[PDB]
Amino acid sequence: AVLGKEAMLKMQTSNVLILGLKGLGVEIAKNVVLAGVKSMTVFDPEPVQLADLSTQFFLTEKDIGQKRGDVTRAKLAELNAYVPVNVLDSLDDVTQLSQFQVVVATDTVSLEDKVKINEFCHSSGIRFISSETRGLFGNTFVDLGDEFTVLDPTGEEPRTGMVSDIEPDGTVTMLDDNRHGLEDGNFVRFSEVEGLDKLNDGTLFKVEVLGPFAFRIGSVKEYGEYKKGGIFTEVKVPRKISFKSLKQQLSNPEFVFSDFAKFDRAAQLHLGFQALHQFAVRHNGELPRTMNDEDANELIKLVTDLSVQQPEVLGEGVDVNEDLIKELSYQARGDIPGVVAFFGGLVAQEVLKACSGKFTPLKQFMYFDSLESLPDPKNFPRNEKTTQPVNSRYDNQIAVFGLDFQKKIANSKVFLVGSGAIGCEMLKNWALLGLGSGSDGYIVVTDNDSIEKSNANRQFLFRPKDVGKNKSEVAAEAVCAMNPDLKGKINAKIDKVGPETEEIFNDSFWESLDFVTNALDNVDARTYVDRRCVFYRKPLLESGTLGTKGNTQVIIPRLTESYSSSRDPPEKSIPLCTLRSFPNKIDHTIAWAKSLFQGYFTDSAENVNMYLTQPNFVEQTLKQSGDVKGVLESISDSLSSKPHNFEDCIKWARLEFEKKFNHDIKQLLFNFPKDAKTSNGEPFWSGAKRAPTPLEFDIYNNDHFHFVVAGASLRAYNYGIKSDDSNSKPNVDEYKSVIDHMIIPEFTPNANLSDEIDQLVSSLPDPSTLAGFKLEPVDFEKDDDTNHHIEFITACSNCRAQNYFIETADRQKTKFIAGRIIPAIATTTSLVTGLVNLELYKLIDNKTDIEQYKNGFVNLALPFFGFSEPIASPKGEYNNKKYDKIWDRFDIKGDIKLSDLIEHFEKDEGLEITMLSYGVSLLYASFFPPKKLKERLNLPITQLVKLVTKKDIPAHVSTMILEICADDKEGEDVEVPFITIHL
Amino acid sequence: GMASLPKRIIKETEKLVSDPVPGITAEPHDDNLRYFQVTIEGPEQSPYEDGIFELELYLPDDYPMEAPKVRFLTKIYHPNIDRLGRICLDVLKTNWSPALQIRTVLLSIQALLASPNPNDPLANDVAEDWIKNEQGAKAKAREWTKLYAKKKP
Ligand SMILES: [Cl-]
Ligand SMILES: [Cl-]
Ligand SMILES: [Cl-]
Ligand SMILES: [Cl-]
Repeated sequence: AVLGKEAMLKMQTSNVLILGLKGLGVEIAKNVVLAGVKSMTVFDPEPVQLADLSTQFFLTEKDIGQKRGDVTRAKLAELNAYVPVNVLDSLDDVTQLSQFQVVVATDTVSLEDKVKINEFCHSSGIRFISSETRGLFGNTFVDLGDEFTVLDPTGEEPRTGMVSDIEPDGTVTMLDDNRHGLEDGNFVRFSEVEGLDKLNDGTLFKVEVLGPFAFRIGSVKEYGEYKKGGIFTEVKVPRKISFKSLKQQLSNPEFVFSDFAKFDRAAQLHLGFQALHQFAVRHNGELPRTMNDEDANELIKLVTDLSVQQPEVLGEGVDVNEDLIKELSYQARGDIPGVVAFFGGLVAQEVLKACSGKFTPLKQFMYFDSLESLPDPKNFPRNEKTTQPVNSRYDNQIAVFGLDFQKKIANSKVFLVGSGAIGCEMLKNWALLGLGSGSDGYIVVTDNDSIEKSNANRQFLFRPKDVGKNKSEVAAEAVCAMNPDLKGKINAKIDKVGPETEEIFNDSFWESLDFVTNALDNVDARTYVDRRCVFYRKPLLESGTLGTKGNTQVIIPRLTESYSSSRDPPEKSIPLCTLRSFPNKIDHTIAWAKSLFQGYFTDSAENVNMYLTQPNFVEQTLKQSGDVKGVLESISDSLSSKPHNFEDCIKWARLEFEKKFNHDIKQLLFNFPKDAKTSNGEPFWSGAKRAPTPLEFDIYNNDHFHFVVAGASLRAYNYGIKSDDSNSKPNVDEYKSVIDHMIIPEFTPNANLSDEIDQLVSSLPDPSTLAGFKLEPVDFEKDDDTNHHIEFITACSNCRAQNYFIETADRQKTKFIAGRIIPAIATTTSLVTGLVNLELYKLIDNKTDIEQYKNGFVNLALPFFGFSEPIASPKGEYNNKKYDKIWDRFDIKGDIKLSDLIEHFEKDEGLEITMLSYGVSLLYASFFPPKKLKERLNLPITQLVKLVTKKDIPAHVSTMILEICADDKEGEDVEVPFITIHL
Repeated sequence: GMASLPKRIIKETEKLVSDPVPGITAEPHDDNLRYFQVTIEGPEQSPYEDGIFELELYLPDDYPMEAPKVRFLTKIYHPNIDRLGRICLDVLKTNWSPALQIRTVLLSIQALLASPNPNDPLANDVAEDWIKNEQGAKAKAREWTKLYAKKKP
């Protein structure tokens, strides 16, 4: 339904304070603000400096010297008109914090102050979160206090399912091979279970998953004796959890890990980070200076002593990791956009949990590094000079990577497909990276979509002032406002990336590129771009999100699988039969209601208009149309009804109600009675077949009323009785007056008794008598509450739900299901984009060790972070010549004839071409009959295509992909690559 | 999931002529490998046994992650086929993966003809006829077979 409300709408209790407004602070604050909260208050009195601009995207060079908190407030306020953003004048004593519900301490707050603030917040009942980033390293800490309760651990919809058989002992088996989807320890309640009476009262039962299609409950002989049927519903029971203070946790930390392969490092960095503060204490507030071995070894000593002070952090016999801590010291001053964005999303989500009560908080420490982003030191040496500052905004990126690698980032040539949420966060990361900022680099962003608001000013590059303009253009200009070094380097196109645009995005375009990044949702665009990147052998950076879940995938030429090779299966489609007659879920009734909307208010009007304007309409429709009867019946009914007053629109809606929720249902029960037995001998209405009861119209039932209201209004639109103008807050009296005086025809079960088409056409009126008559078809606009569309779908679905005893759904939930609205939240978007930009570094160094790359998955509900080595491309072999099934191909010069191609493959490779196709067109087959084969075998590919498609090549083409099947030297079938014909 | 749609289609077409299924033909359009013309013989010892039935088959953008689309062209009296050619088929709906192929869909349709299922009906009238008036419904299926389907060799 909605995202999260009712008892979980505590975010309008919640005032958030963020201390420190460098890159980490702004990333966090931006995400929170976009999400929505009662208030955001920020605090950073320190003056802006050039270096700060490494990741702090809201700061400009005009601001240098001013307070960060002052110069960021206005820009954060822009983000959400419903969220007030303040600045804490001063933080002089801890009690000033009592006015806030969550306090966040970022990298600008000393550990001494973090311990003080946290002791105060914990003992005072205030939620505390802290976060820090140190080059390619980072951490976060959560402390929501003594008695936090998890009421919605995962946020996902409660699992439900239909029961087939339950014994005296537990063992609940499902219906017709269905997953329950439950894990061990879950709890479930039951409904509609016949026999076991009080087993349906709401009592919970612990679930032992003994199979993927069954589970155990216990003894159920006391509730009754199972008869038939039933449904189970998961319920999430509360979980009480305790957080320890920061001081308790410093010596006894509880970790949430970020990477399977790096479990140990978390205990090391936990010490390291501490030592960093200990270092700053001794060195007048400074961190270890960059790539400096003196400070590095001082840090190793500080950690080595801290180990003895905190033996439980490493345990017994575990040594300190010199090299890890050494790198921590080397990178202490670093400010890396990817790491900062990652922790921004992660930490912002933790803040939102602390505000809302939703999901499962992090408990309590998490550490993270991305050291494999480091280039080959051979390629790019790292020492105190190469890494030294240069009086630029990129100085704290140079601190980690060195000036030469950073220059290579500047001189990269990159293609970004899509300027949506992820696309915008990507352009932001790239702006902060100075990517494509050198003289030999550039960026190309392309999106043919327009801007339109979501809910409470989502999207941190688009504003109300921007509605209607292109996404790519506005995003490019916004990030140029953040970093002028990219002014005139962003090529913002508005083209679609597919077959229809291959002369814009051509050989030259693609071969110039260093790599590609995809920021698009739909599977078609994604597979196309992926196959382009396979063709041109380019690296591709893929990402996706689904609410609190997200993933990143790297596609490396000659090395890894492609995106299409591993893409997920699309969503289940509703079986036609269940849809038409046997719904058991609100999804079915919603889909059926949508169909009915289409037919009532869009299709019928279009058909009437065609019949009135076109002169051969009837003749043509007879010639070429599958559903002739449907079209003509639609027209004739539309024209035989003819409402002259809104009174008649109300009457029409009421009669449609009777037809669909009384008569049609009675006809269905006529065909198959409630106790009708199948030929099998069992009941017809078993399992997912719920026997309906016909409805009796009741104007005080909300769904009946709103069906009549919405249908009458939309028909009034069709027949011009009211345009987009009607006081749409109706009274039952107005409609009840009309409806009580109607005669409702009784149910006539039509068992009463070329040929029918001629009667239809005889019925149709003469258009000359309908002179100047037009129907205005509706267009389904879901994001407009005035128009009655969602009202109609909700009420229609809910009346059908009443028929089959399916529980109703409100407008917002119906809108969610009917729109297939996929959630997009700021936290996950920023986080996943950060991880992509961390793998980008590996592309810059042209890495070819597959162990260096990281495919990522996250679920911020749990929270879970996981990374996995990309999958190697599958490889084969046909004549002892081994090959790469994804990336390898055959290459052929010139517009060769088909016979020469076949002969060339028999000679050079030993292959017997059995099939050959170009795109969708089959050009040659082994089983083709003689007459067919002769006309083709002697043709050039271009003319071969002209023959099959009867359309010549556009001429802008220089290359051609051809798929083939073939046998080997033995005559048996072997798998083989594709062929590139270069014209 | 396969890296290329037309490659998959080629692989299936070659094997359809190489190793055909009895009583079924399936051949694509040269200028569109995504459209298949199909015919199925009525199974022996069924109402449809003297007829040959025409079907269109289509492969969507995301095949083989997505099941084929199928529609009867021959008018047919069947509990699970409606007037516009639409079919309720257990393979089409819930059970689909890259592992299944056009072959399996055609086998399933052939079997639906052999063994109709009015218990899970699409054409509700024909289902009523089949449950209450089985022998008569079967006889109407025979009549329609010779009336509308093409005859066997
Ligand atoms: Cl510090
Ligand atoms: Cl229990
Ligand atoms: Cl939340
Ligand atoms: Cl630079």
